[PDB]
Amino acid sequence: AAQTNAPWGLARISSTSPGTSTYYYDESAGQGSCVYVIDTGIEASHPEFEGRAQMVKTYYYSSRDGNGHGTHCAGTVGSRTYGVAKKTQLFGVKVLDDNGSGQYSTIIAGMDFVASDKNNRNCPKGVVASLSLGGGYSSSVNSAAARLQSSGVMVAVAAGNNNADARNYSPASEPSVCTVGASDRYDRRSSFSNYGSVLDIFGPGTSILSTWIGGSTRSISGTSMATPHVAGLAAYLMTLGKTTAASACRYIADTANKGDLSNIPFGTVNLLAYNNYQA
Repeated sequence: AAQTNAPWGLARISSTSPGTSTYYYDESAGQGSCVYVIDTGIEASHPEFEGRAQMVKTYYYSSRDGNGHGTHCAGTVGSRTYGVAKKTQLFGVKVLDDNGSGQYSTIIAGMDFVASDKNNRNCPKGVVASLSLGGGYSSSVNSAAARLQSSGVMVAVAAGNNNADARNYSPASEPSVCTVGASDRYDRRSSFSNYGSVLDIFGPGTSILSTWIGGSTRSISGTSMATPHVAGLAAYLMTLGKTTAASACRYIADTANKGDLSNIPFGTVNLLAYNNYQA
């Protein structure tokens, strides 16, 4: 299939070269997969989700995304226009309050919830979690991400926006999950993107257009924006039978665009998420 005039990140993840505007993807589109967006929530009513999004858990007085961040990332995972995996099921897990912050304990609880909640859901193609959040290093936060991954969920987390080594951040520094750096539309590492050996993969992260609350749209930058690209790509590749939850991160790394990014410090992978789609 082809989405013309797609946001630059969707185009990028289906192209070997920057600057294109068409998103090429297999029509299966992640149908049969599920992606938990662990974030400020999801405005499930946004038309762009075509009813494929729902709130499943909140850690605050409301399930409403009163911030936008989580609606934005769900949109990049799976909205009709802004989404990588345009037929996936989205489940919202509100671990961040409307100011976008959440205690470590709450984020850990949210991941343990997904590990269990997926057994109540129909996801024949597999289960992804997209974690656009982070804080300082935390062994317990890391372990939570590792459990979620162990439980059979492809976990993707943001490297963090500190222009620093991601080893000092969690869950970015958990080895067993897919830690995602940000690139911009000129195939430069995003100026804010963390880096380091713990990074597994880069995705579009700078000026990413997606859904916003109020049924609106906006463009935001952050590794938190690159993360849902990789999660949607995993859900897409899982639906296509090309990889599994346990292997999707490595599979995406293996099949990535290699060496195309600039300002990747030595010791950090130079790999850009790519769907290798062929009409």
